[PDB]
Amino acid sequence: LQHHDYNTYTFLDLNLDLSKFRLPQP
Amino acid sequence: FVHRDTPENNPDTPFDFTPENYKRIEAIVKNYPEGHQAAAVLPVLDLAQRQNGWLPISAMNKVAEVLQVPPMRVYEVATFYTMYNRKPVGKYHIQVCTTTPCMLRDSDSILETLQRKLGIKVGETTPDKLFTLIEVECLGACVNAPMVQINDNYYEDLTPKDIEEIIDELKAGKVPKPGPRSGRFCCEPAGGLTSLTEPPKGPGFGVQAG
Amino acid sequence: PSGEERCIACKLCEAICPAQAITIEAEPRADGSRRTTRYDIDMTKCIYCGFCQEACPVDAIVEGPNFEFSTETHEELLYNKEKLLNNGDKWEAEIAANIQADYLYR
Amino acid sequence: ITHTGQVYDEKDYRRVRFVDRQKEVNENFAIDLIAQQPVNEVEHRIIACDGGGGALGHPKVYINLDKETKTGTCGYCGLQFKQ
Amino acid sequence: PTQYVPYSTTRKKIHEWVPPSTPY
Amino acid sequence: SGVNNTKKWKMEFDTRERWENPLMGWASTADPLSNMVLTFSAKEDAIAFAEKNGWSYDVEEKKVPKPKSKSYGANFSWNK
Amino acid sequence: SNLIEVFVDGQSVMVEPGTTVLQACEKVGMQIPRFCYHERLSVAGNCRMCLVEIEKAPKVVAACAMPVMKGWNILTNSEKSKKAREGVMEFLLANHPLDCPICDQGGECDLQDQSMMFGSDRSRFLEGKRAVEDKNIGPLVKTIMTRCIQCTRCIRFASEIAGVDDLGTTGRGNDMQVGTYIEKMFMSELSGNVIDICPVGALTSKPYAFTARPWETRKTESIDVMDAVGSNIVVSTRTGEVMRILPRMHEDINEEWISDKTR
Amino acid sequence: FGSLKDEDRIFTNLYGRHDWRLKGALRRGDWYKTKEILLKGPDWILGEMKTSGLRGRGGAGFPTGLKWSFMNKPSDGRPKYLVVNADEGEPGTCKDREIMRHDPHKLVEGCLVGGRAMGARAAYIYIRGEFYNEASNLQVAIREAYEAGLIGKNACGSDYDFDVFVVRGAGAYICGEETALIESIEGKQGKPRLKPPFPADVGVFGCPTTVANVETVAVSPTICRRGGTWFAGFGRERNSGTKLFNISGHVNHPCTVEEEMSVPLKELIEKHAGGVTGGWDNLLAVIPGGSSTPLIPKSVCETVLMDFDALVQAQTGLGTAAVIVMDRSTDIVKAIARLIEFYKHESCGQCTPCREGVDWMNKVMARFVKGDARPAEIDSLWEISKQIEGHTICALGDGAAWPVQGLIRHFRPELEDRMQRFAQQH
Ligand SMILES: Cc1cc2nc3c(=O)[nH]c(=O)nc-3n(C[C@H](O)[C@H](O)[C@H](O)COP(=O)(O)O)c2cc1C
Ligand code: SF4
Ligand code: SF4
Ligand code: SF4
Ligand code: SF4
Ligand code: FES
Ligand code: FES
Ligand SMILES: [Zn+2]
Repeated sequence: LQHHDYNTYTFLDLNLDLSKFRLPQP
Repeated sequence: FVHRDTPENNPDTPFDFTPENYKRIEAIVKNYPEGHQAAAVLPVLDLAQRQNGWLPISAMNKVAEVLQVPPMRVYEVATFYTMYNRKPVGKYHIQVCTTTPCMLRDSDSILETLQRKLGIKVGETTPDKLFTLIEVECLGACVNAPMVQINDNYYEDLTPKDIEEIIDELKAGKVPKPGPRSGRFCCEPAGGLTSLTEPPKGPGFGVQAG
Repeated sequence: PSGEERCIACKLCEAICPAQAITIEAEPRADGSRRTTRYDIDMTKCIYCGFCQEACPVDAIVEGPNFEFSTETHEELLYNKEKLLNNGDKWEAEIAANIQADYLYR
Repeated sequence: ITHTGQVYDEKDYRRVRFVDRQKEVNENFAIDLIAQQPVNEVEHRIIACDGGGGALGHPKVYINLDKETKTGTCGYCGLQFKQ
Repeated sequence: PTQYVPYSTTRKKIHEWVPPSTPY
Repeated sequence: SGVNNTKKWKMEFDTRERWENPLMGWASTADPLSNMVLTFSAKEDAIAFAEKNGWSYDVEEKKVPKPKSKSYGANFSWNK
Repeated sequence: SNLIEVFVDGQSVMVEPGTTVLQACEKVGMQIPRFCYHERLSVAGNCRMCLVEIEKAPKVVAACAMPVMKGWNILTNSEKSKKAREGVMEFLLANHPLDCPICDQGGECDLQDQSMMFGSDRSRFLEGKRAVEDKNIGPLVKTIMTRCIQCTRCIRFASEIAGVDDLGTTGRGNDMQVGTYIEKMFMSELSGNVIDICPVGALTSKPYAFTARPWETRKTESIDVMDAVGSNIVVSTRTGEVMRILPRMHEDINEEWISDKTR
Repeated sequence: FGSLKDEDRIFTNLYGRHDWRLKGALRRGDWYKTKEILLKGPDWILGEMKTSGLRGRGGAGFPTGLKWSFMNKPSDGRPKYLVVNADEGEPGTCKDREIMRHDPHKLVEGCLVGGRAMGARAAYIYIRGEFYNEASNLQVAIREAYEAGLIGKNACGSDYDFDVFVVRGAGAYICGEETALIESIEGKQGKPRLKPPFPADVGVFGCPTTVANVETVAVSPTICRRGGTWFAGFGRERNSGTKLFNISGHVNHPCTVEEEMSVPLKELIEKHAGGVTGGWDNLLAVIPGGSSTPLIPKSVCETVLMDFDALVQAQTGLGTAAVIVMDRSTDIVKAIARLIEFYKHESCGQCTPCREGVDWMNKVMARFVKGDARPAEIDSLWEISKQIEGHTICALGDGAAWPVQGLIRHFRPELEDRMQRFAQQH
């Protein structure tokens, strides 16, 4: 039930976590 | 669409991203292309909304400041989208889908029930500031038509009573099992899974040659 | 009826007058509304065509019933806003009845 | 004196005209007459203003009495409307 | 049912500088 | 933004006295050739009218808007 | 080289590649009825009052926008491009407040003319009209913006010709109002040009509010002396006192714009 | 003839039933030939879709291969980009909500499979902000994939580099539009641009860009895996492939089934989903592609089937293939009336014909439901409808006109009676 519970910052904070993976900028 | 400065809603209300928020703000900036920050106004404006639902004129000015854009540029973005609220928002902020698909499947039905339960007109916050009801448009998830999004909860396939039950859950306690409160899973033919009742083929199944 | 003069100085009564009779100059009244500082119909110039009656959007300028206004001096015939407004107040009851009778036709 | 207070003056060379003949001025000046008009209260956000009587009024305009801060005033009648 | 005098009503168009009454 | 009144050449006589009238305040003019503006299709023909009628003339060259390059795609350029 | 040949009603005009369909009509001499397109302002396509019909094409094209291509004959007076104007003018007028005898852009309206030449004899909008709330943009421009046809030339000028970047669109739907979100006056030189550039009389000049009406104004072409750019200007005089000074175009000196001081 | 086999059904994880997460995805074997495909070449990938002849899975129908082919032209020094619009504002498009929520990965490899086809530097996925929970699911999935190294520089153990991003929508149906998705991505107001500077030519941030319905991006990896032919066979002529069909409103079991395209309309409610609530004769009308497409009345429906060619013959659009059904128990005049209310609360207002026109039809439509308006007004709305259809900057004005046109086209007698009903009681 992951869908069943997430925080208001899930999308943003998860993304920040992904920032490291994010390939270099243009 | 005019912000007549009011003691409550005006820049005297100071706004600043929490040390934690500011962190988030940049995460947004680099997700967008380098040399491009303006593109992040919306995502940022959203975190100002995450910080505070009211998002007053002071908050938009800060957004423009952090994002170094013409302030109006932020004002235009906030006004265009319904997601942003330029006025105080109820803690729960329920929104009822009333497009034809939901109406055909009774969406209107739900409304009358919720107005009575919240004991308030549609469009304003309860005196308790507990809930705010608004007649929003198609919120997606039509297969499940009766529907009422509450801060993303997106409850679905709800019969009038169900909501009253949900509202009570919200009124006392929290996290009232958000989702379609009917036997069906996500979207599934109520009968079953005609589409695929067999087991899914595994990796490299019938992968074409070449 | 309230007491606010109908003319709002659009000045097309001046535009369509065939004889150049009506002279209008205007400025925003303190109220902020638009009114004519000077409205002068030169009746000796006027040929009583009745187009001004036609042209006015608010129908402020009307052809009144009275035909007996012969005057000893030429200057009396030139009419400023105060004479016409006074003429309007005197004959308003009949003017209203006359416009009442003919407006469906127009 | 008059609406826009025309005052041929004590030194003008035109005030000569009224000598032995009165001037045309107006009582019930309009400037104050609509100010004397009550504010038409309304329920709707926007309201019309035929001027009263349709064809016998002014080209109909819709006024936005949306802010109690200001009573909309039809540019034609000078009638203030109180939301 | 049961002598006028014509005049211009407009203001002075071009106001005129008044000389300083203070002598110098 | 209409340009149908910038097509034909016109020659206009010099402006003259417009004193206020004492009795009614109407503008009064002593110059007969004031309101007269004759319209001529080409610069050459208008110059001819001045020469044979003996009025002095000072022709002003037509100035037409310069071609301007526009393209909806160009402003979408974040670069510039 | 670089000279396509496009036909405007079969006139084989030749234009540099990259000229808009509206521009192609101009060199032949035809005028596309236009709102929201100003020569020295970016193309926006908001009004779409300029829809024309390139030959052998399913839909009509936006003149100000389509770069004319090779051998596309423009049909500016077709039976279609007139229903594409008879039906747009239906819309601009539908939400318009008819206070033309208040609108001091009475004879200076690019919206009555185009209605009066290219639009429709009568109205079918039996429904109700909308109203916006007049605000303060300053002491020079009177914005009776219930007049606005949302043509976004102000928002352009206020950003492109002058660098104010303040005026902006607010909201969506039929209550998009193009006014400053917070009431901050539009204080800048070059400010008064908005008056001249708004074809509607929504925002017009407050000093010259109701002193005159354009047919009367005798127009004498003269030179700006307030500043040393010597901007060309037209002094509009009625019965012998100047009523307004508005710009007249000089490519090199003031190209259609004049300062707040000299008007 | 539909009845696609479960095996052929591309989106197996539909309805979930299999871990939407990577380990479920590996059992799905979604990342099976990704390295090979990219290795084959970008030209090989577009050959696969050209052979597939796939049509746009979003409301507009265009050959998918040709659209991708357009920005396959050599780079001019600006990074090419991929934009995936997960926004689906159209009513009845819960179609996409599934792939995103249930099978996020399929779309992730759809993105890189598609990316090398257009040589995109990176892909931005605009999921509607309404779906916050949905977003939570995809970036968890995107995070898994990079951790694996499936995406990122040297993605899938290959020379090619790709980065996938998710962008927050803000409750706008118009954001969905191709030129307007971009502007929202750009951060300006969501107002469409004109087509003359085409999306490939002027991209987001002035860099060539391409926009695909999430379904379109998702099927590209499986179509390359199964080959264009396999996919090509299921379709009908130009029409081809299985497209998810959502049936909502007045049906016994409303559900989204990815059954085959070219399905008799009578068959999909009768055989899958749920037979029309109240009986197949209790069908006042069918909305095949969602609100934008014109509704078709019952006599036309079973005769016609769900494929874009057949529908355009029928004067209606396959669109998002969202089937909305209206029993004889509904006031259509009010049903379509709320869709016009759906469009007045939503059109951007950038263009004159949509701004005033859609509001004008809304006012007339509300009077029509009451019956206050006279019978002559009904063809008046016809004429207002086509003024807005061909003059609008984007397609939404195209879309607003069609339901109005459908109501007048097949239900003109009913509206006249509502006209008559009010006149009688005075
Ligand atoms: C008003 C409007 C709303 C739209 N909304 C969506 C949407 O929510 N999702 C979507 O995929 N396409 C939407 N479209 C179509 C897109 O602009 C674009 O054509 C389509 O997404 C391309 O997908 P495809 O080419 O892969 O089919 C919309 C178009 C218009 C005019
Ligand atoms: S009289 Fe009628 S027309 Fe002449 S100005 Fe006053 S209002 Fe306009
Ligand atoms: S703008 Fe002023 S003048 Fe032009 S039409 Fe609207 S109101 Fe009449
Ligand atoms: S104000 Fe004048 S210019 Fe600015 S939008 Fe409204 S009309 Fe176009
Ligand atoms: S049609 Fe005109 S108004 Fe409606 S959305 Fe597309 S652009 Fe904005
Ligand atoms: S209309 Fe209610 S979710 Fe589609
Ligand atoms: S004039 Fe054609 S787009 Fe505005
Ligand atoms: Zn009035």
